[PDB]
Amino acid sequence: MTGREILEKLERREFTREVLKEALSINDRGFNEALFKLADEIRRKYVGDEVHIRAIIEFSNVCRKNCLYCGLRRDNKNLKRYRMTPEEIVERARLAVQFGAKTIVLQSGEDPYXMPDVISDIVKEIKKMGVAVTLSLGEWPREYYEKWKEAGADRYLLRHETANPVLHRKLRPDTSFENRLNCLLTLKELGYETGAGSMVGLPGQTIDDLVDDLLFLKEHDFDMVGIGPFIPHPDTPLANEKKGDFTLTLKMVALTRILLPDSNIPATTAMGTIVPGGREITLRCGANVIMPNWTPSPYRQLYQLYPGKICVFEKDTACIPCVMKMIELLGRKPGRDWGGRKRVFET
Ligand SMILES: Nc1ncnc2c1ncn2[C@@H]1O[C@H](CSCC[C@H](N)C(=O)O)[C@@H](O)[C@H]1O
Ligand code: SF4
Ligand SMILES: [Cl-]
Ligand SMILES: [Cl-]
Ligand SMILES: [Cl-]
Ligand SMILES: [S]
Repeated sequence: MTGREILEKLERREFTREVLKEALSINDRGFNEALFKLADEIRRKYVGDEVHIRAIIEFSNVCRKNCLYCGLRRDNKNLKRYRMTPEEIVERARLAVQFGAKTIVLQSGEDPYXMPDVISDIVKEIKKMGVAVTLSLGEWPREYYEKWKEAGADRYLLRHETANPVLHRKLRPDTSFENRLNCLLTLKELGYETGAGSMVGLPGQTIDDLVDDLLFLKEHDFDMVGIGPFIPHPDTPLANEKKGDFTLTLKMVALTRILLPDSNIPATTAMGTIVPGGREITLRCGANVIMPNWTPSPYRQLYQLYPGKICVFEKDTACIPCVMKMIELLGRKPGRDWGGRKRVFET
């Protein structure tokens, strides 16, 4: 259909595969700008002008898995590995809460050392501070997820990466889409606010695959959706592949907001890495969350999922203040509470 008719169907919520495919395939500037405006307006209406700050501590870059896209993959010998101590992680979290963070995100490689009991201990200590805790630790047994929920964790981020099971298995050779989905379903059953999401522009990924990602997210009605471009890392098998396209990734964020109007959607660091000011653009095209880096030196520079990451040369405490300034210059407001999903039940 024409751009105008696709927009009209999106506005009427005729979210057919055909409508989504055409939205992603049309490259017209006028169409794209209208799509972004629609997503921005839906964001404003459903989740308001508050931008929720989640302070992320990347506490270990040790990983047992070998994902082909990721700089932390176990086969990468050209990376200094680190582990923050439990005391360092708790005190770093406390500093974030002192700086006004209402959610602490603990993220790592799949590092066996902490699992499950050290994480449980850390979660309990951080929960005493009266903030939300979000974990992003990869795939672990149900029993671990259960222990972490009992310890007080509120949310879990586990991007589905790609909903194409063949592509998923090739890129993530230790595991599968079936396992990734079962993990996400387990997290939901246990009562976590659950986050999924995907990379855009993976080698071999098609527009139809992106449509499938959108339909998968809509199907499962995730609380959070993290989306960013694939960024090749020189010490991985995908070193020589093309980076994901910023505008296409932005369209995926916009469509995610249109499909899941009451969800929490970050403006990811990868978006700010491939285009200067990319996070700010993304916050104006459907996103309502930002995750300032709170990993301390000397470790911040060693958590290299992809190269060139912004935030690496700034001081340990710079990023929360940075995003507060950002929020103000965008004409937005910081989140007032923990920024949990506020469902708007509809038809
Ligand atoms: N090269 C790369 N380019 C863009 N994003 C990447 C990337 N490598 C990894 N990521 C993204 O970073 C996210 C965090 S990975 C860290 C958490 C955990 N090990 C897990 O795998 O879930 C991933 O879900 C993935 O989407
Ligand atoms: S994406 Fe997560 S599980 Fe895969 S190699 Fe990177 S850190 Fe390890
Ligand atoms: Cl979160
Ligand atoms: Cl994310
Ligand atoms: Cl990212
Ligand atoms: S930062």
